[PDB]
Amino acid sequence: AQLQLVESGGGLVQPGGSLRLSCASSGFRSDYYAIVWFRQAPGKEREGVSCISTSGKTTIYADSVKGRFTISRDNAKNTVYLQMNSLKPEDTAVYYCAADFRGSRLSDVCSYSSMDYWGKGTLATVS
Amino acid sequence: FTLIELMIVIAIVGILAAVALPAYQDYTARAQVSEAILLAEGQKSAVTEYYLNHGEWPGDNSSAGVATSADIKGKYVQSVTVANGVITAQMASSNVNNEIKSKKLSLWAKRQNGSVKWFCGQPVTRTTATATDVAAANGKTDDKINTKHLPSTCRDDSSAS
Ligand SMILES: *[C@@H]1O[C@H](C)[C@@H](NC(C)=O)[C@H](O)[C@H]1NC(C)=O
Ligand SMILES: *OP(=O)(O)OC[C@H](O)CO
Repeated sequence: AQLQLVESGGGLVQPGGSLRLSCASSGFRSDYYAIVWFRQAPGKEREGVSCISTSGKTTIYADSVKGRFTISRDNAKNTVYLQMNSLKPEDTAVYYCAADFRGSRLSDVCSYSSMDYWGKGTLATVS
Repeated sequence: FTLIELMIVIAIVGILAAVALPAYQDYTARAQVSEAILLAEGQKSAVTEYYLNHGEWPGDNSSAGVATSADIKGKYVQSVTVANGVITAQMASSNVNNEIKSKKLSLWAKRQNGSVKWFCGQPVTRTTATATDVAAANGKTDDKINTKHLPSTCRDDSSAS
């Protein structure tokens, strides 16, 4: 039941701009995993940014990113999109997408916890 | 007797042959729904263990400890999911009774001061893992098992406590 997560869309952007990160999951039951976007910056530990549940109707965002980041899921394309608006210089980091096996497609709960699979990560920096 | 009597008995034989049948489909649906009741009851131990050891209802099959929802399947049951400590069993869409095709039943528990009361019946939804109340799942489609196809001991309402 191995799952492969590929992150794309990262790159340079100006302050106050808009960015989109796509995490594509390929596997047996990719539509059974809650998708969590973490970020890691040089000089600080990994922290979660935004988690989307398997059902997709429950989304949680970090306090520093609440109101600016929006997470959405497309099971037909098997990809989770994270849209960042009004990016700040403190957001210069590498973003990883991770899959947590929820055991249910209709799961309404997701949180930053022991993730089964991790993505390579994309460098998203603003200057 | 005469020819009229023979014709009358032939008509009576035809009546008996073409006699209407009772709602045996409802009883067969109850028998098949018993399998989903058993499958849902199987996950009760895991759900209760998680609730007791963590103080909140299991959000889904993952931390409930039970298998994947699509993997908990029987002859007439296609899925058994866990949602905020509520075990919902959905029957198959084919090779089952027409009255319970792709229909769902529920098993939910309310924590009392002395015990944990388990209720079985129509689908219910718990909004939060820490919530102590349940409500009817949704209108949507005909995903609700009719009370005709549930045992009289498995027709508990959402408001029941
Ligand atoms: C098990 O379900 C719990 C409801 C959930 N808690 C919250 C607050 O969502 C917990 O994260 C789950 N545990 C694991 C390991 O997935
Ligand atoms: O949520 P669950 O694991 O029951 O899966 C729903 C899907 O319709 C097939 O099981």
